[PDB]
Amino acid sequence: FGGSEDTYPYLTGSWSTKFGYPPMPFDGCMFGSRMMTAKEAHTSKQAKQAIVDAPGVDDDQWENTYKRPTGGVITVL
Amino acid sequence: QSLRPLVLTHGSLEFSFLVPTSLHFQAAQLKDSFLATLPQPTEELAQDDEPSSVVELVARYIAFVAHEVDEGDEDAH
Amino acid sequence: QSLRPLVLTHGSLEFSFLVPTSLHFQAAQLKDSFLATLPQPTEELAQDDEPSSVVELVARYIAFVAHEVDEGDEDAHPTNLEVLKLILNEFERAFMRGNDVHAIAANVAGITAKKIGVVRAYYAGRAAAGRAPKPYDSALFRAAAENNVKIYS
Amino acid sequence: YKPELFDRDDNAVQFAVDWVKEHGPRLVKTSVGQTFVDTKMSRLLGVPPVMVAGMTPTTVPWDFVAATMNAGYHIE
Ligand SMILES: Cc1cc2nc3c(=O)[nH]c(=O)nc-3n(C[C@H](O)[C@H](O)[C@H](O)COP(=O)(O)O)c2cc1C
Repeated sequence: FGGSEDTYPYLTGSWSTKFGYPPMPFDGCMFGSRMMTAKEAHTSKQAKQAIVDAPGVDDDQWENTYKRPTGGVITVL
Repeated sequence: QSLRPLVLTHGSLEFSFLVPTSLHFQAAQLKDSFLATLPQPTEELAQDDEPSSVVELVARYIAFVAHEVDEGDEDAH
Repeated sequence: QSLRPLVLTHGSLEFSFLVPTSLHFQAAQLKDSFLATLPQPTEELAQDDEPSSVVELVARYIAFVAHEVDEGDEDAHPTNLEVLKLILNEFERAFMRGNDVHAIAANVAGITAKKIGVVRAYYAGRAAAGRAPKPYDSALFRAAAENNVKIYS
Repeated sequence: YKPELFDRDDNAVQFAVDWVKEHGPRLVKTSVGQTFVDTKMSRLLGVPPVMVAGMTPTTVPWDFVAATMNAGYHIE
């Protein structure tokens, strides 16, 4: 998550209808990667820059991290 | 109006009885002290000079009671 | 004029009873041969498919008596129909408290089997004294006709 | 089961819950005119049901954490 627009659906219970199931509300939402570029975060300047500059990827090809430099993030051990 | 189930129970032979409601504890008493006159029951179906049939359970009881009639037990004759 | 203390005694559970002076040995007899129908008492407070509560001592007795009504024991049919009426009343009095036998069987020691044992002990003495269940509607269908709930089949 | 069709107590009727009814988001306002997206989370914690999760590098320093709680939000 990175906004209220995508958050909203789960915050509602509407996401779950797309999967042929009744509405399933969440009691809130959680933010991690998003806040990294907050000016009151210690994330270095050019770092925060390079963070934004990562072109995200949809839930579609998220698993592609395991094999490729998908978006701006890769997976590593 | 007046029916009271009295059972003569022993080992493997029983006899059922019909008693007036009124005279049911006099008949309970004679039955009670009479089932002590007999020796510990035998599941081998007989004892020497103790009951052998159901015809003997009643016969033994008839003489038991008739003895306590001629016995000097007053107020209960 | 007519009061006679009848006790249903067993292991660690008892039930007291009020009987007409007249019909007190018919009720003593059904009680007597009924306390032999049960297996040797258990001070461990339960046996498998034997009494589990005091609600089961009366239930087991209601079906015991109601069975000897429909059983071919003659000359003694009028008197058994009376022991029956008393146990039925004493049961709907204290145990069911007006409520149906099913929702009051739903609160006894769970074997998922003895909960059935009480519910049939009832409709055995219910029909052995010829009474047809009073047309109540459940809190469910009541609130269904009161359009709170929509019941499908 | 069976006994749920023949009961006389008023409490004897059950309603299967719709999580939308039970856990659906809501809005509410304070005696000083704040607005809170009402959820089990926000009502528990006592703040907006949006929360910054604890993250080693960035969520470690006492600034970002106390500054984010001063901004009225739940952070780890
Ligand atoms: C730099 C970084 C450090 C993290 N440290 C922790 C941690 O110490 N304990 C934990 O339970 N999750 C940790 N997480 C993951 C988050 O708690 C959270 O579950 C996740 O980041 C949310 O996914 P998102 O980044 O796509 O919003 C960390 C994530 C990042 C990017």
